[PDB]
Amino acid sequence: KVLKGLDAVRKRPGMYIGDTDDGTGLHHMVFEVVDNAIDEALAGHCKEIIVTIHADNSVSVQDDGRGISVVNALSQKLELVIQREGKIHRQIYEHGVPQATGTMVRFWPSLETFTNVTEFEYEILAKRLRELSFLNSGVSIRLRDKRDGKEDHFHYEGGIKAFVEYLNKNKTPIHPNIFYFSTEKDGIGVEVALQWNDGFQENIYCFTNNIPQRDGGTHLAGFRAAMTRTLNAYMDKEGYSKKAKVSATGDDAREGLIAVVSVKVPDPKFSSQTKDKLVSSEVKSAVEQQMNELLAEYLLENPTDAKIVVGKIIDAARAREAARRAREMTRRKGALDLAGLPGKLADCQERDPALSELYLVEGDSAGGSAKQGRNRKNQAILPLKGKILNVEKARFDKMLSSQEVATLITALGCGIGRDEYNPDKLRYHSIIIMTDADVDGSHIRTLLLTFFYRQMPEIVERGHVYIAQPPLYKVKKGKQEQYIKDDEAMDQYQISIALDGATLHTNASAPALAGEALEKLVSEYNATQKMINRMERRYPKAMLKELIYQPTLTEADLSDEQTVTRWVNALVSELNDKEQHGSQWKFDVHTNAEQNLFEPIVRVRTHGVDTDYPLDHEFITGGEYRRICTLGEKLRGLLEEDAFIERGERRQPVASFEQALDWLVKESRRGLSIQRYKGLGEMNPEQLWETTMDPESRRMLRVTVKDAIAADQLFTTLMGDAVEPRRAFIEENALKAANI
DNA sequence: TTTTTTTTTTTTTTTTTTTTTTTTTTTTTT
DNA sequence: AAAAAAAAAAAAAAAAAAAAAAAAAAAAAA
Repeated sequence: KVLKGLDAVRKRPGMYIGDTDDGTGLHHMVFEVVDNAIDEALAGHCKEIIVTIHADNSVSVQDDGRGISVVNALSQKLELVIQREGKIHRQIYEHGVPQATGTMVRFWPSLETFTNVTEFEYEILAKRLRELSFLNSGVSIRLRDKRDGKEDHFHYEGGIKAFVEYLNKNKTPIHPNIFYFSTEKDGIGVEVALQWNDGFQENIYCFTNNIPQRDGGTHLAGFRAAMTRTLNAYMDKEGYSKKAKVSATGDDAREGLIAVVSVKVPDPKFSSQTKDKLVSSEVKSAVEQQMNELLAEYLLENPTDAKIVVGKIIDAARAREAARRAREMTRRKGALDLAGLPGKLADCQERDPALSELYLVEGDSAGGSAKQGRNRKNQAILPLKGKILNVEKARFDKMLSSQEVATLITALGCGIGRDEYNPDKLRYHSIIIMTDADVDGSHIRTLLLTFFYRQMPEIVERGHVYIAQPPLYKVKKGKQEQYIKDDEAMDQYQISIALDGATLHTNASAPALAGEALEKLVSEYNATQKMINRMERRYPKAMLKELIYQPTLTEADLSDEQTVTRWVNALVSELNDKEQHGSQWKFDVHTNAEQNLFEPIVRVRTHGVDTDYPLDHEFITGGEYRRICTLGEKLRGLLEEDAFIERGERRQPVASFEQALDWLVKESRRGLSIQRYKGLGEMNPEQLWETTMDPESRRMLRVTVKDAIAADQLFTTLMGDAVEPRRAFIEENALKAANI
């Protein structure tokens, strides 16, 4: 029982602990023990964790809590001495084989499993322990490197303030005070800290239950939104912006910012098993509210620092203003005066171009949805009418449509005629093509790009044209919510939910596989399945799927006639056993006298139609078979007889990776609910503001021309009158997609 | 100071138009 | 002869208007 699990862990140590070649497994074991010690300490029982690095390639972690397995299997020895109630009890585990106020565990890593990294780099351990000391306020950590004689004492009662001070010790902080708080509201404990510096670089560090988040997350978005809102409100109230004659925006307060954000959710939800991005919906609101209150309170309390921060922000805003191109003010449509603009236009209030935007939307319903949710000061909306003229196919004199005339009038380039064209009189220096997220939205985007590239080439060159990316799907699982752009992102999200909070055990008594390793296995499986589906015309799906689990057939096996017969006979017998349809599989071997190779053939009789699928020499080294062999080598022995999986409460014995994946997906899609938006008229205006109108949470794309000649050729082929180059291009791309 | 006709509800009855995309023909224009 | 331009077949994206039927307020003719 226990020995089976220990041997299972010992067979594939990289699956459980991580890649041992780079020494990451040893560091992972040390951090696991330190994490257990910190978990004991968080219950208010331990206060010192003396981590000693010995000279015999071993490390011991002391604990002072209440006190009294992957680590036992990989470790060749374990020294567990529990000092409880005035008693000392010693137990020694040797490869998980036992021989008979916390503990010191002096684990011995087995040199067989780990390769190329024996000794521990104490700088990495020191960095991680210092980070944990900052995160865990009032928790002493003692590093003791005995081999080199060095020692250290990481102990900071401030915590996040100490983290900010450590980050800013080498840099030049701009003001002495450090904003901080550790308020907790409805269980979402939030800790934030701030200190600007003269480096004009942004560095915001995010943590979630003492786990770093590389790619930000909901806490990062809430922090940024709260900071921008509070600083803008302070600027507007005190009137420093009017004296500066410039409006501060995002990426100016954030410029030259050092901050740390730490959260502790009871049930966190991440985008993947790497936990590099938090996607928990509830975390944003608490961070936003606490920042909105307390940062404003700090600004009121510290007017000396507020002046310096406002001065730096004004300097950044002045630099950004100076970087802009020369321009002039322009009349805007208003209640008193219309200035000869279209009725459908909903113009803004800011007369200055380069502080205004135009959203080109697909219709009147999307127009109303965007008009209800926007910023009236900056953003203007010009709703089109469905699909517009293809100016490439159409004549120049055919451009007398109300749709294109409305677009020409609002931009006021006067591009009609090719005589009054003047991009210097452009009314908006940010033209945004906010079409629907669906296929016809993409087509209308292409038509608008043709209009802008052909009729207004300098507007595209100067970078005024932008593309919005509104979401197509909204997915909800009770409290959780997300916005998804494409079906590929939908598939990735479905995989992430399937692997969310689930454990796979090779044996009945064995530990769970690592989340990263399981994600890599599932990614390999999905890639191979996609390749097999692409190969479905050439060969049957059943034979290709069965080739994964069979032994690999190398070129040396081809020369031996008996080996090929045994291999193909085993393959066909396995196919016949696992057959749920009327297909009848039979084997044959064809002998080439030229090359002395006995190639196999797998005859099939499906639906009464007999067919032969010879696996020639090309297929053995055809590239796809290499991928099949690699996945087979990965998946030979990841499922014993008593394998099972779990998703927390529920359990399921399994016998194949297909069964486990299907069960995981089926449990993923239990509470799921997808809302597909068939254009912006189906989104609420608040949803439009959150996703793709707010500059804080915007995701745009500048249209640029890398090559003029290649762009012209592509436009003429895809959008010209001649159909044959278009058909050839589409067929070539279809074949390219079908092939690797 | 007085008629008269015009706007607005909210349920009813009615219709109308503009583009994309590919073959194939028919005009018409040189 | 030759090129260019318009129309129509079928699925897609967009939208536009005319009147009844009461009350009650403007905003001009008289």
